[PDB]
Amino acid sequence: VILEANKIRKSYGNKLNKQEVLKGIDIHIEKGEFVSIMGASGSGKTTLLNVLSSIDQVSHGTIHINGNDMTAMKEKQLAEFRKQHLGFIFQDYNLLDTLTVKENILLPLSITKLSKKEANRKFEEVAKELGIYELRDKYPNEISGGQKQRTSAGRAFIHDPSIIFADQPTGALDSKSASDLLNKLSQLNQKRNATIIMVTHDPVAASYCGRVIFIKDGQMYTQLNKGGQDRQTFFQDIMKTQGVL
Amino acid sequence: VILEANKIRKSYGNKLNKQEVLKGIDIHIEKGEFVSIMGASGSGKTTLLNVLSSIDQVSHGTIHINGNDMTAMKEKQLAEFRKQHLGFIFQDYNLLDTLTVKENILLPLSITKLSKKEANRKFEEVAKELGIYELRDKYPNEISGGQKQRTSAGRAFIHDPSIIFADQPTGALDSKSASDLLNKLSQLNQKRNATIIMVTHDPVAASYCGRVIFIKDGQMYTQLNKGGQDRQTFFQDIMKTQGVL
Amino acid sequence: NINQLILRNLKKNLRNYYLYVFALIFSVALYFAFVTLQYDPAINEVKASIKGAAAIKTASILLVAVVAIFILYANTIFIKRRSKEIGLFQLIGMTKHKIFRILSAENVMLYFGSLAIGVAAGFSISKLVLMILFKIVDVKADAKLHFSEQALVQTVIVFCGIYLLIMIMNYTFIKKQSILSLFKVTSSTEDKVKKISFFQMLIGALGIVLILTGYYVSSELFGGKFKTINELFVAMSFILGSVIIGTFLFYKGSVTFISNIIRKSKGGYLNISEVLSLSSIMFRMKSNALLLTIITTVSALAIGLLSLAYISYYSSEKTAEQNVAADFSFMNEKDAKLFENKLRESNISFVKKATPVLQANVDIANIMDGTPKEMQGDPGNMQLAVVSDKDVKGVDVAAGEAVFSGYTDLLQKIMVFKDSGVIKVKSKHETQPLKYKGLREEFLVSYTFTSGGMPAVIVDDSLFKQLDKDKDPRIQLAQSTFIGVNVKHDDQMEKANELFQQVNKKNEHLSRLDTSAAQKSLFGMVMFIVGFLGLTFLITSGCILYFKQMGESEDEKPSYTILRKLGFTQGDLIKGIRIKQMYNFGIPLVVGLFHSYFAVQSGWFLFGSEVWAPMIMVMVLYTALYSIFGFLSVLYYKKVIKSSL
Ligand SMILES: CC(C)=CCC/C(C)=C/CC/C(C)=C/CC/C(C)=C/CC/C(C)=C/CC/C(C)=C\CC/C(C)=C\CC/C(C)=C/CC/C(C)=C/COP(=O)(O)O[C@@H]1OC[C@H](N)[C@H](O)[C@H]1O
Ligand SMILES: Nc1ncnc2c1ncn2[C@@H]1O[C@H](COP(=O)(O)OP(=O)(O)OP(=O)(O)O)[C@@H](O)[C@H]1O
Ligand SMILES: Nc1ncnc2c1ncn2[C@@H]1O[C@H](COP(=O)(O)OP(=O)(O)OP(=O)(O)O)[C@@H](O)[C@H]1O
Repeated sequence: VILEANKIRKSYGNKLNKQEVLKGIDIHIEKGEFVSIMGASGSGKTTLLNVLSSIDQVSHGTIHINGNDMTAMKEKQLAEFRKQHLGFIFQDYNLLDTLTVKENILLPLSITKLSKKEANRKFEEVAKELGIYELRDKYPNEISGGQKQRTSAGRAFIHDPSIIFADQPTGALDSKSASDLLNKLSQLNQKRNATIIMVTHDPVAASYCGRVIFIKDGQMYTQLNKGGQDRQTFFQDIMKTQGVL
Repeated sequence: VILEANKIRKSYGNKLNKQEVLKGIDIHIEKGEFVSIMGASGSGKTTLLNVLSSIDQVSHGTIHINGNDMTAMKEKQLAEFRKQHLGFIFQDYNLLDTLTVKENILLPLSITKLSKKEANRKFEEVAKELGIYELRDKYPNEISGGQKQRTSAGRAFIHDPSIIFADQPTGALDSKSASDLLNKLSQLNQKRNATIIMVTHDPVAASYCGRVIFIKDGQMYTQLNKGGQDRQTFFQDIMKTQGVL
Repeated sequence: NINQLILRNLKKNLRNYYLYVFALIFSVALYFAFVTLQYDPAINEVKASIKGAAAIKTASILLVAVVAIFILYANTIFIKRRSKEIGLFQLIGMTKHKIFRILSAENVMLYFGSLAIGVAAGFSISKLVLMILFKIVDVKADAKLHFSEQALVQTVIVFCGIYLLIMIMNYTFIKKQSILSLFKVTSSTEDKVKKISFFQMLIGALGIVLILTGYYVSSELFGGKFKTINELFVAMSFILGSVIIGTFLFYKGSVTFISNIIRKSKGGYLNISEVLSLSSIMFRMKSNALLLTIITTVSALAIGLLSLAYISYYSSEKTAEQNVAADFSFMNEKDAKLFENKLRESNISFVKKATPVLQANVDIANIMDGTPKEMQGDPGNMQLAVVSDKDVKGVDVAAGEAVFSGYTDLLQKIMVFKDSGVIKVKSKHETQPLKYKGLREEFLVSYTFTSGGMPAVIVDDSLFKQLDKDKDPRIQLAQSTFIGVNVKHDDQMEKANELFQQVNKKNEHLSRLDTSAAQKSLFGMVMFIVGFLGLTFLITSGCILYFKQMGESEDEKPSYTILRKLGFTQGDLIKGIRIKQMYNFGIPLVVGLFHSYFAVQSGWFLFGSEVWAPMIMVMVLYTALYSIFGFLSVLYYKKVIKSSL
């Protein structure tokens, strides 16, 4: 196993009102598993991803990733670990307004030793893999509303991550582009061992997955397994379970 | 009829590097209609909404609203038209970070001559059958990604408009909230006669409409008129047409 | 019900509204202080004249222009900061006219409140600076600053005329915008060329040429073709306009060229050491091409005025020491005997030295590098003083050699001395030639024996053995003696001076402290006005440097919470801002130092008699203060970064 969670707890407050968004979530994600989380529209999902990674803090609970535990971990080794792995795809389209598309894509690759020609060739391959080409010299103001999503998605596939955290990858894309992105994610999971965690609302996107987790009011409610089944039967099961909820 | 366009053309550029996003679009909406536009991801949809309204200027062509033309129109009557009609929803969720939900929804009521009680009652009703009512003392920065969408959509029905322009209303909502919003829009379409224009990518959401127009590379491409058919048959027809394209 | 909404927005957007009233406060606090200095009965003596009145005619327009430009820039930033409520209101249904009226009403309220507040701030600063100058510098000016009544009218008229320009700018900004461009103007780039654009190099070249021609015209201002009071004013205006225009054209056309040639030569890889140092200045180059100019001008003015004041003070002290050539000087021997006898019971020892002087005339025409137009006496008949070699404990000249003494820096501007040559000594019936060796660094005789001011000469004792024997009695004084009194390290020198005053009933003997007091008192207004103005400009420079820091720190806060999310440590973001701080604090300082150096050098020899000693000493302290301010700025950015996430 890679990610281990045990009685997690989160609370947003200002010392006067302490509202609860997560109450006892337990997950046991294993290596090379395409786990997906979905359900509701007001419960804690992006907060669950934030606390699951190191981008935020926790109130009560322990999380284990690759053996070691984040209890006494400082803000230096944590940042180094977040830099070396854990590619991210945010929801609010976290781009930089003072840079270009190419610079935004190539920035995380510029840490250790990479050379100009290799970086250029890699960006070329990734860019015409997704579809954001001829937009290598345009600021993220003159660009459309879905090409920003494609750029943010492509930023996290360039530095060879070990874990990928997704947050509604198919939010502003049609059927074809969403299918292409999901197929690329599945290929990356299959050919090379790299766990992918994706949160989405459309059942079609969750059909490509291997497991689906339903969350309701910060609790574990039902858990499918797919397994030796075809895509159509799994999709019908997802639709029926969503209709029940 | 209400809208009457003739060879709309728009160009983004600075007289040296000029592109083309619209080439000869003709729309003939009639009073009391529910029209939807869908297709592609880099084509012209948000620009189409911005140009059919009175926010962006047409490079070539004329558009007539309620008989009199509008592209060559004085400022006073145009402002009166804005005040007494229209109402627009932004994809970027254009809210004010220095206010909270209540004022950000009540802003259109700050010019008309109404008392302190009627405006509050109207806001309370809209929040009651919109879903977001406990979010009244929270700024639009500590709020989730779908409740912001609900706030932006709700700041369009509070002054009883006659034309509602929607731009991807169901993009960050689950099935239940999307169904609620669509049936509310349909109810406002039937009781109070008001044309509605909406652009979306989900076939399920677009099945509620009465007509769909497919746009490919800024050109017209087929038109499903629905007619006397059930919802399921219309959904199947839309899915087949999308699959062909 | 718009007013409640605007107040509600104000209750949360308090940071932007606190960076406008601050500028509106200290601009008035500067202008009113300058005006109340200008209107003062004690300055009428400095008024009229020929050169004095021309300065007032140009300062009165320079300060007005500077204040107007700064206020207009601050207002433009204030309007562009929001630029979102305007678009939202336009969408809601308001016309442009209603928005203009609302903005104008709010601006009237804020601006007049700030004008009322600011006047009470300038008075306190003026009185505090006056207290400093009169207390911890110990000068005598006998001048006082009163509240007066013309100053208020002068302030109010100008600051009510500025409101018309502000309203015009706001109205034209509102008119020349679309309902959509307002939404994305807060996050839109200003570098609109994105090319090489060799035209910017031409603009920089014109800026440099204008600066150089301004310098050259300034080099030939005093002592030339300018005599009438209507001629100096024009030259001063031309110089002070050319320098500023040249600096502004130099900054705008040079950064946008070397900042494009760097990025275009990279292709775009941009590791995290340039994303925080080059991208930011490329984003905001056009709005920083006007603030840097103001910073350079105010810094140059402060440095120049302080340098001139210190030149006056140091030159007064040095000349007072110079005219006596010793601690105490005496004319006759008997009074010196009285003074020494009085000191004998005072338990204070004295170093009495006797040096005979032989006043004789020599020829130094050949060694002079000047022109015969500067007569300063007959070209072959300088009157000098001659002393032997044994009287000097520092040097021992050889036979057939002549060495001069004295430095008096101002003298090396009219009499210019060449290298070693030959000096002709003419006597009664003989001619002994001598050849020059060097110029010493000390004075050996008082001002009585130096005639017009030329120093003395030291010759070997062998030649003196017959020069004193000859002793042509035609230009000799009453007696040839330079009995002087020397004392030890710092002690009760005031007691000795009081004894000296009580000794000389006819006060016919020279003193050091009395001459120092007289020289300091004779230049009181001249050394007070420049000090006052320099201190006020220094305070304004500090405030304007502090304002930009907070403005730019708040402008780009959201970018620190994105990079820190991807994984970059807080110890690596601070390594990319040091470059920006070094650039921002290294360009204006160097340009201001150059301006001050070419400004002081063309205006000395009216305030004192020494330049290279105090001018170097006054710039070092300013550089140290400026570096301290930069270090504090870096520390503040570190504190800001730590709390980004
Ligand atoms: C006049 C006055 C009240 C104060 C002087 C200072 C002042 C506020 C002047 C107003 C004007 C101001 C504000 C000047 C700025 C100065 C500087 C340093 C700017 C740096 C920034 C900068 C941007 C510099 C770039 C420009 C360049 C390179 C050069 C410009 C050269 C310039 C124009 C002036 C500098 C030299 C001076 C100071 C001469 C003052 C002359 C003066 C009448 C002094 C009175 O001396 P005074 O002893 O009275 O003279 C006796 O008067 C009775 C007897 N009959 C004779 O006339 C006489 O021997
Ligand atoms: N400000 C701009 N300047 C220049 N080109 C622009 C600008 N904004 C958009 N474009 C380009 O013009 C076209 C208009 O894109 P548009 O926003 O209409 O796309 P869309 O398919 O409606 O968006 P989405 O599906 O992402 O919501 C695109 O090719 C886009 O890249
Ligand atoms: N910074 C915050 N401070 C306080 N409350 C917050 C904050 N962010 C979110 N909340 C609230 O706490 C809950 C957490 O919502 P969350 O962001 O996890 O939603 P979500 O699953 O991403 O929703 P969706 O995708 O439907 O918009 C919500 O009720 C939200 O209103």
